[PDB]
Amino acid sequence: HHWGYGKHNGPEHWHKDFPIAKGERQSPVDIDTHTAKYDPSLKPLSVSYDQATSLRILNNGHAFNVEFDDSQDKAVLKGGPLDGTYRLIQFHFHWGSLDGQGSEHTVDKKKYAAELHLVHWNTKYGDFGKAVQQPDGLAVLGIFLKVGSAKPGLQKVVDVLDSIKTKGKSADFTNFDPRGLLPESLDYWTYPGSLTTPPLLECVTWIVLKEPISVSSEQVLKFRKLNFNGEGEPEELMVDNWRPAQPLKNRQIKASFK
Ligand SMILES: COc1ccc(CCNC(=O)c2ccc(S(N)(=O)=O)cc2)cc1OC
Ligand SMILES: [Zn+2]
Repeated sequence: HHWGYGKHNGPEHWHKDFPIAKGERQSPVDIDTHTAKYDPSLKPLSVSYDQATSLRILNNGHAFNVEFDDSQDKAVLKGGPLDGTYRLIQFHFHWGSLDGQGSEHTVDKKKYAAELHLVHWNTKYGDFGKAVQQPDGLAVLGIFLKVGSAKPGLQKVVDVLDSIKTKGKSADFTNFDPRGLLPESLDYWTYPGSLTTPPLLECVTWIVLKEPISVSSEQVLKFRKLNFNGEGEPEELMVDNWRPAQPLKNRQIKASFK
């Protein structure tokens, strides 16, 4: 009886094995754009992905991860709310069964079709495993997806998904450039939060871009053909792999833009 997104194992059940699910800085949250405040203390955000080295794509039974070589400083996030350097380790998405849902964060209660998470760890802690024992261990750059025009830079991901249909399947995935998944603007909201999947660890500085990227209907339809189950198990489409918004509690969401 593993955690998942179903009626008997989904987000309303996670707190039994992971009591931090009801903690003080859980993610995602609704971003009330009317209560978020511009923060002039925020430094310019620097997304430096030109030397990224992707390695592999993996269906882990809850999403698919594009993994990077993080053995050296190569693809890093710094600036904004962050102190020091955060190295990219993987990206993944959350998405819906229908175009009107799928994102984890919401913007004035609006759900997007999907949400991209670029996951980074603070190099002052040496390894990802040590980083997830720290309140400032991780930084996740979140990008909303809406359905409209295709995102050309996403197609190479779309086209490998047939090789990782089921849980535990991986494939080589070298030379993928995550710069092709960014929007034009780096305007963002930031707040302190958590992983949005078990173990729900409260280690994350969230940086959520305001401008969504557009993907085509056909691209997100291919996401929805993935499976949560393993090969030769009953087929459960990998859809609606999002956690709903959690209580903001004693947090303030800051805006990078006036
Ligand atoms: C060996 O030590 C660990 C290794 C990994 C983890 C956490 C695994 N989960 C994630 O890395 C992760 C989960 C959700 C996100 S999200 N959806 O918030 O971007 C990002 C990363 C926890 C660990 O320590 C228990
Ligand atoms: Zn995620």
